[PDB]
Amino acid sequence: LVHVASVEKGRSYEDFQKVYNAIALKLREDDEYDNYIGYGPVLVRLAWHISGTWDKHDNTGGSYGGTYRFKKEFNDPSNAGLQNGFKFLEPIHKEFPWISSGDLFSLGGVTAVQEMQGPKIPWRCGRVDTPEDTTPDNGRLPDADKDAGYVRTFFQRLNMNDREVVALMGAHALGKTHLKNSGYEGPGGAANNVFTNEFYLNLLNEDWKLEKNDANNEQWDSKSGYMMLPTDYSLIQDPKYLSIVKEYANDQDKFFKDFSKAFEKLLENGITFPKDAPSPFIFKTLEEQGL
Ligand code: HEM
Repeated sequence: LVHVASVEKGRSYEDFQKVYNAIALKLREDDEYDNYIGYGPVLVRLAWHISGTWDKHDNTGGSYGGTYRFKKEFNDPSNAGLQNGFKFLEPIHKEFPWISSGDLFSLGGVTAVQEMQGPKIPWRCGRVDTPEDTTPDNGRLPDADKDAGYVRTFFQRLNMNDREVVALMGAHALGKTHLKNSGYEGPGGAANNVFTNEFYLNLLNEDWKLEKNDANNEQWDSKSGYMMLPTDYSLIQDPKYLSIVKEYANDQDKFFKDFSKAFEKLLENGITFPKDAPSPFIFKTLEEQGL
């Protein structure tokens, strides 16, 4: 199975910048969502979940086909809560019907990271919607109740190595767990709608207590009111992961650089870009445009 990127016919950088801008303007407007967190975090999670179904062995799943629009994937228990992100993007898709679903969902995540003062993430167009029978079965996204070995094995299916895994997980500074979605409750830190290296600082510096939550699942809770999933906490239990956590806690700029690469890689897994395709786009923030 090969998925060749095909640029939406007649579109160029400036067209996609307009879509970016619409997402960013709506992010600015809808600031009350989820007790004033806004939609940034859920859009990042959406972009990751539409990408994280990829299987490197047969090129099934991944962002290319936009298959989250189909009920089997939309209703995956692992995706509970992401419907909020999909509903946010609906008026954007109405305004720009020419964009593919996979391009829109992935672009929502790039837009969110940048508008939350995160790193620039280069982004490529050309994902093409595929039919309902190409939707991956449920069960391809990761469990939270597991250890470092599970995390490492899981992410190898996505061709992610240790540095990429640790960098990607820093997105857990954003937003929060919600008991009704996932059976976990609480934020990873204080700055949960501005992109920073707080996740790593908190892993290393907080006084964590293992507890059961109200859904009877184990999570690690701090005196400050923060939480870590067992899979988050595993990054300071495994010696290889711990070394990289310390690196990112000490150097936010290095984290930003590594996250940007890893996140682009995640969003592009499964896609073959013709050697003549446009170079990756780097979108201007609203602030950079005076908008
Ligand atoms: C071992 C891998 C991972 C596991 C087990 C995991 C698990 C979870 C869980 C259980 C939630 C809470 C969902 C809810 O209750 O609403 C969550 C939220 C979130 N995840 Fe992950 N995740 C993983 C990796 C990632 C990656 C790679 C990213 C993106 C780079 C990511 C981004 C996010 C974001 C931004 C939220 C906050 C969503 C919100 O506030 O609505 N996660 N994750």
